[PDB]
Amino acid sequence: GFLPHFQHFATQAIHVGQDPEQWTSRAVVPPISLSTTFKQGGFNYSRSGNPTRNCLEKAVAALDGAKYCLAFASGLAATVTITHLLKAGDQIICMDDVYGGTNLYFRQVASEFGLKISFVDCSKIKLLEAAITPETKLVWIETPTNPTQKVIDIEGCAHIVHKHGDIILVVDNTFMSPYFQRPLALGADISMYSATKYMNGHSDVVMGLVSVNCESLHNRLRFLQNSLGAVPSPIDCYLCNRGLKTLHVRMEKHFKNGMAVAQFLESNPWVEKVIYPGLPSHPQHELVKRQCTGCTGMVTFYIKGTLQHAEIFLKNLKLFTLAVSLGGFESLAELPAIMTHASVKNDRDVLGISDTLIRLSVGLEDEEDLLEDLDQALKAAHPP
Amino acid sequence: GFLPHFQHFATQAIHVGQDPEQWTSRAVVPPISLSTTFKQGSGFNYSRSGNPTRNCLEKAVAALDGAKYCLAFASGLAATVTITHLLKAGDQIICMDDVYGGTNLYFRQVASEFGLKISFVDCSKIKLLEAAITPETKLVWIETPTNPTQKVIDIEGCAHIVHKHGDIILVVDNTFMSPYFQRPLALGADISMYSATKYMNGHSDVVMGLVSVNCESLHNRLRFLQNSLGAVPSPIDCYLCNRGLKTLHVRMEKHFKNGMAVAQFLESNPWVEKVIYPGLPSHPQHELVKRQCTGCTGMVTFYIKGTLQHAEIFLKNLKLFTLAVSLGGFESLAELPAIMTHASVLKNDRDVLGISDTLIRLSVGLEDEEDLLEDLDQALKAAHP
Amino acid sequence: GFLPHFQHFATQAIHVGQDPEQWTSRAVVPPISLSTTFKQGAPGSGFNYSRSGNPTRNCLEKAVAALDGAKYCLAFASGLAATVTITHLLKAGDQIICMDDVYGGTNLYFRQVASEFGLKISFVDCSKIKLLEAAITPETKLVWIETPTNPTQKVIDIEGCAHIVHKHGDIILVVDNTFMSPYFQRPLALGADISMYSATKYMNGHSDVVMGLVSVNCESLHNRLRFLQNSLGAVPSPIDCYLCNRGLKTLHVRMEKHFKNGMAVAQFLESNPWVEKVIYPGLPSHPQHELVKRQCTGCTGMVTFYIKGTLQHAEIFLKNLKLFTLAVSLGGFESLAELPAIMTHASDRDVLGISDTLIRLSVGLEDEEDLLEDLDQALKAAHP
Amino acid sequence: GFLPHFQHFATQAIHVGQDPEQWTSRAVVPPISLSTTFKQGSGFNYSRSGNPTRNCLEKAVAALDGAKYCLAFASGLAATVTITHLLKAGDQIICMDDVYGGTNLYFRQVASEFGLKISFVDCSKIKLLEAAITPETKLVWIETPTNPTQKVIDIEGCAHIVHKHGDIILVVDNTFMSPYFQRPLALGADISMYSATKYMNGHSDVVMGLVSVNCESLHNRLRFLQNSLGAVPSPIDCYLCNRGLKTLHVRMEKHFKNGMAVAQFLESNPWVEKVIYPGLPSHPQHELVKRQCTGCTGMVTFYIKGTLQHAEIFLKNLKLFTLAVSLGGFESLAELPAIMTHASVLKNDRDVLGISDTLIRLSVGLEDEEDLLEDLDQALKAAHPP
Ligand SMILES: *[C@H](N[C@@H](CCSC)C(=O)O)c1c(COP(=O)(O)O)cnc(C)c1O
Ligand code: MET
Repeated sequence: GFLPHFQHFATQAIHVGQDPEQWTSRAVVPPISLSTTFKQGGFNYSRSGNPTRNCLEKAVAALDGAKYCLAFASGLAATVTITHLLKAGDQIICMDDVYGGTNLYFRQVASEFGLKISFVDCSKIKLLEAAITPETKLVWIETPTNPTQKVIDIEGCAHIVHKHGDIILVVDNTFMSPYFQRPLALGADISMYSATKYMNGHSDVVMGLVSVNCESLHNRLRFLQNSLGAVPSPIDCYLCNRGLKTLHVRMEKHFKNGMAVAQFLESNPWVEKVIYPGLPSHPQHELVKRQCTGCTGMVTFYIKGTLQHAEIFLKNLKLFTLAVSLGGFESLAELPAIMTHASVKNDRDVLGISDTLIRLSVGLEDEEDLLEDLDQALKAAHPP
Repeated sequence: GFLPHFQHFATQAIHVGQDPEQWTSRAVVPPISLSTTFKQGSGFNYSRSGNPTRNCLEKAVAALDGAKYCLAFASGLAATVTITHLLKAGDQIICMDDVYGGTNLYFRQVASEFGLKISFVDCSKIKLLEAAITPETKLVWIETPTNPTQKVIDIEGCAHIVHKHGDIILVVDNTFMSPYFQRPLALGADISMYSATKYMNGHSDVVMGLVSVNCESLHNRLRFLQNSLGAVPSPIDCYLCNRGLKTLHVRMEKHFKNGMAVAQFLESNPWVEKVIYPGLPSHPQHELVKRQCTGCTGMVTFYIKGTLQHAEIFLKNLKLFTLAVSLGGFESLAELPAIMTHASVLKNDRDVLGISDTLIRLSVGLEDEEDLLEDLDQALKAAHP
Repeated sequence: GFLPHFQHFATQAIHVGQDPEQWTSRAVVPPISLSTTFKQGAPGSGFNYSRSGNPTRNCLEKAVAALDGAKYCLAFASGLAATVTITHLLKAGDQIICMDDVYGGTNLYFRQVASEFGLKISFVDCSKIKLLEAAITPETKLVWIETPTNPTQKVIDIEGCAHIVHKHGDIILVVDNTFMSPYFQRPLALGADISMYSATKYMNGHSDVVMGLVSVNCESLHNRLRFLQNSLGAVPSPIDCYLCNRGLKTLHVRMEKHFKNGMAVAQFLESNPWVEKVIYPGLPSHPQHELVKRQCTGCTGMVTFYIKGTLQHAEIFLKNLKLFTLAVSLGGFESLAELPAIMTHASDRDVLGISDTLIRLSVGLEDEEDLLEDLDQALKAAHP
Repeated sequence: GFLPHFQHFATQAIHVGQDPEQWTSRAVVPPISLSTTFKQGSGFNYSRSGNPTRNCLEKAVAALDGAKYCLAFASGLAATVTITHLLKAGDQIICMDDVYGGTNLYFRQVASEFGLKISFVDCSKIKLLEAAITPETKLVWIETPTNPTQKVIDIEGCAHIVHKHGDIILVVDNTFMSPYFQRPLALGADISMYSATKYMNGHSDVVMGLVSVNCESLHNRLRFLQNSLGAVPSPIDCYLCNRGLKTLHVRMEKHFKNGMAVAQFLESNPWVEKVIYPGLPSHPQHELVKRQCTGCTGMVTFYIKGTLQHAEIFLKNLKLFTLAVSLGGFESLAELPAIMTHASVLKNDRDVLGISDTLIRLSVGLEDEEDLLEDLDQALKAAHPP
């Protein structure tokens, strides 16, 4: 009962921006144009625009259902560039469980330059409307959140935010990818990604992506892409565009493997709790089906016992690799308390990042091998 | 009578950061590590925070600058934006009046929107600079020689004045000279910054910024902002820039020889109004250039005789110089700053700075000297038959 | 009723050769080592020269070997370079038996080049038991077969061929496995001595690497091939090795999609009133369909068919394709179409069945319904 | 008193093949086209047969060789193997007696298995070359200077002798000199061949071969074998090599200056038995070098005094020179050919050629001269303390 799959997604991922008539050679794959500058006697300077990045941006825009897309050197760089749309005296409302890097940037950096940052549980209408002031210019939401996967009603959020006037709604769509969730179709003003994760999907490109429909909002972002210069390499653009060509077949396998991993973990006697949007046990599972076409490979769970049991489990994994990041073809496992949020503690506790919290990025390996790896590692821990 | 060349520069450019013992394979050239993440269970954890190929580049650039530390960024502008994030609302920035257009545009139209106060002053003179310094001043941004009129600033004199007033950061954008010819950190600057897009990489195929620093606390704050703002370069671009660094010494020497020859030809040409080249005795700060530099680059600025259209006729008659923006590559480029690069500086400021309708900026490349002179010769005769 | 899918294929494609412990950084993705040379003889046996061996190529070769069910694999600069290197295993006076309808480049090399250096070349229809064994002489040292053939997709009983060849002693059987990929067919498990690929096609799968691959089990045969890899030097770039190894990580989900799209296209074409004949191994109408099911786990996206009418109708159809792109090569994510008479086999040849109405499709990963519509409207343009 | 430097070399290395008008974007640097195939209707059809980035490189190298055509290959050895496929069973190949070990091994152990007869001749005395030519001779393969003893061959004299015997191809492996210092095609050679892995790319990060030719029929035969045998380079490698070419002139001049200083330091060093450097007056063909070359490279060969023990102590004590094979990069390398790069040459031919236990080959890089001399000084003193 998910939202129907987006039409022409695979076709557009392979063809949009890739027109061979763009090149004198009529190459079916766009060349990698490294050149920093161009003869005048189109393009003038690589930072302002270059063929390989433009092809990628055009492709991503179609996959987001957007008119425009802007590529950046990283997801955080995309976040920083979006925030430069504002001015001193503006207010930002940010979700209380956003990605750690987003939280850190708003709290310790953006707040230094006349921007007021308010962290709100945007799952509650009373708290979001109470936080909106005439100074509110930006609402930053992520869904599902990293790493506890709280889910936000995007269209409900947009309705609340957009009756208050001149407010931009950003959805960090990193966990879902545009194959499973289209925030712009749901009322968001900006669909933002860490392409470092699923979009590229091959664990070899750091990149951010920002898709938009509004004309003035696009021009303001395009100005900051060139003027701040947090631009991606044309080679990274090529590699990310290459990764996009398999996004549909990758994400479907992430869905299949992720669901199987989540169901196996939830029935495992050494697992205390599982958080996976595809499971009926997820508190927002019905909302997930209303606003998504499927689910990703990110599976979050709590192991029974203590930190010692989480450590024994993690150290006995042989296929899941103990590492940060996510969204690649390879399965990863991570303990957020020691690996990402090691500096955070009191905010950990309200957000549930405990000693037994484990986040899995379920990859594309054979399902039976992933389940077996989890099975033997959990038996090694065998907590009470 | 230039400063003696920096000792061991070529040796360090080829070897620093490149130690084969870093790799299990003992590869003589560092591998390109694209991996975004690293197995744990010590060293690296996430590519944006640090990765082998970038760290090798940063170590090499730091040595070339005489620096303890270096940070690589996605572009020169990204390096500028990251440096400016060191400050806070209420701080003042002093910027050189003749600066790269993108630097001027960023400070004037973006940074000023976030509680930062911006003052543009001619930092070649002390009366105007000290009049601009306020208790809120936290950053002084200079370029020398400036882009594009190539005004030269006494770096050590500027640093001494800036460092009397307490906790103020002096950045020298050293893009035009490269660390082979000028070491701002040896002259008292706090930061030596580059658009590595130009000479550092030198091959017109990498957009990148570089920031070298000595102060420990300044490095820790910049390193925090490199990871937290995420304006990081591709590991492949890092490899390509580090590859370009291996020929920086022989490239810059050829830029110097070709640049000097072009400047002398232009200065004796009957169709050239004025030449601005730090290597010529006619440059107003030539003696200062010899005291703070070991040589000069291929950037040649001159004013053509006649009007705006004579400058255009000259530019469109070139057959070896290519009409394009950017600089510092192996290929010779020509450009009219008023309409092409510093078109983002307001017109009133460009007239005060001498960025007129006849000012032309050359990036003299590594081609045969005779071919470059002949291209300039025939193009100038076409503009004035 | 196909062969069961090869176990652990997806897991091995992602993990074999990719061990993070190989690198001091413990990178989860192998770095690209461009270095031509390596420091020797330091205190405390390693690589010495890139052509002889380098980390990125060695990682690729180990991955491909596992995917082929092989002990060893050697990578080359192209599929043809792999073919030429294999032929250098022989000496003047040896005989080569080659299939009468191999890939044109294979045919051209044997006929016009190899025959000039003391090698006797015999072209035999290896689909016939008595024709193959009658051609074998005491001088026969190499039997080269391709299945299915390019482009008419004739299918050869690999195990039957190997059994017949290996009764006669010291003869090498090579199977060019380009059309099927190791995901759908394992010639070494069926008795072949060498499984050879143009990785330019499915193996890389992203139309941006030219490469050959050679997998083998026999120890002496591997040492002889390894000597020729270094001594002839037709080696691939380490960057290309990285790109091909990257493409391997999605081979299973790509090939599964090629199978599903290819089956739908082939089935659609066979019921189309303007198609004379369809040749697709997955269809029951294929003359060796039961044999395909016995020696393969599935089928690829290569669909061969004959259009009704004349050469002009074939041209009108190809001209009207909007999604399929008119170009040579195959095995990429994008759909391609080709008329072998004008494009590849131009320099009768009806004896092999490449007529004016022969069209070869490489069905890509686009949305199935978009591909079927493209074929439908293009076929209606011909014969209106 | 060398030949005058070739006119427009630097200009052409930077501009030939790099015309921005080739690309719709007008990029000043040619894009890297990885695409294996091309949409059909007027140029490319399949990457192995030809692709934009490789074609740009080939045009650039051709101009630098003073040639009409150039063909790029996956390695220097692949270029050698492709050239040899021009022949047929029954043909004879004459090869210089001192060549790169891999060249020697390929002809001796592989090409000889396919009806080709291989003769190793000291072509430095072109009297022995004329005695070796038979009606079956179709290919004469020389290197000058040779790897690693750096014997020098009169290319023009060699070409005159080879070409009066009719239809014989003369190849000069120009790897050690690069086209900046030597143009074999201008001296009568039919083919100028390189391991671009060395000086041409110059950055120790590309394995590649290059083949430049003027003859029309010879080019068509080579172009056919480039496509039909498929030993082609990656378009990315082509881009990297073309990038390296843009500094070839300034690199080679520094190799010349550093190589001369290293060679002079070694020759006056009391612990060095003999130095072989084409730029030194002591080189037996030094005057011939000045008549067919515009300068000299960084390859310096010498014999250390003493025994194998001293050669090992010297090599293990170097701090800047890296003990490794290959050459022509920005970094200085040192190597013992008898055990490392010419261990594949039979021991008997090794002693006859002077590839002994005390023979050391240096690839002098672009580091600061005084640092290079210091490293050699202390390492030689480690083998022979004062
Ligand atoms: C390259 N010779 C190198 C290779 C080292 S192998 C132990 C050396 O150090 O001597 C070379 C070649 C071969 O070209 P490739 O690109 O295939 O390596 C050919 N000709 C000469 C003169 C060489 O030096
Ligand atoms: C530890 S810095 C990188 C964090 C990474 N994006 C993650 O959430 O796993």
